[PDB]
Amino acid sequence: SMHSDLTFCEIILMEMESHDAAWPFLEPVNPRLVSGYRRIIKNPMDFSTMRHRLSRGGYTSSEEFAADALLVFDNCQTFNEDDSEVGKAGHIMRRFFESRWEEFY
Ligand SMILES: C/N=C(/NC)NC1CCN(c2cc(OC)cc(OC)c2)CC1
Ligand SMILES: CCc1ccc2[nH]c(-c3cnnn3C)nc2c1
Repeated sequence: SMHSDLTFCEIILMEMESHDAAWPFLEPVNPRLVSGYRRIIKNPMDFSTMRHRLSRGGYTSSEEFAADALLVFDNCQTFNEDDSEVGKAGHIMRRFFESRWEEFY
């Protein structure tokens, strides 16, 4: 399970999931709702996958956790236009994440 040294990451993820702009990213991109996603995006990532990986010991370090957070945002900018609703949400969430992370790094 998660080492207590990563509790600060657990909190950041909780706060991201609560954010207004988090809705596109809470669960894996859903083929019932979005077509052609995995055709373009080789390594999907989302906050529920991160939450399970973190809580069950699948991140050894904060760097691995942060890499998955950035993957959420990098995938979003690969798939979505910047002026789309989901594209805008990804930019908001990247800023929010980086602001929280910078309190530690
Ligand atoms: C600004 N905050 C939120 N949520 C907290 N916005 C969302 C965004 C749009 N929306 C939505 C979008 C869909 O796309 C296929 C399908 C769908 O089926 C239920 C719902 C739900 C509301
Ligand atoms: C209402 C749930 C929902 C609907 C449509 C979505 N689209 C995306 C997304 C993420 N990254 N790219 N897209 C297009 N998440 C979504 C969540």
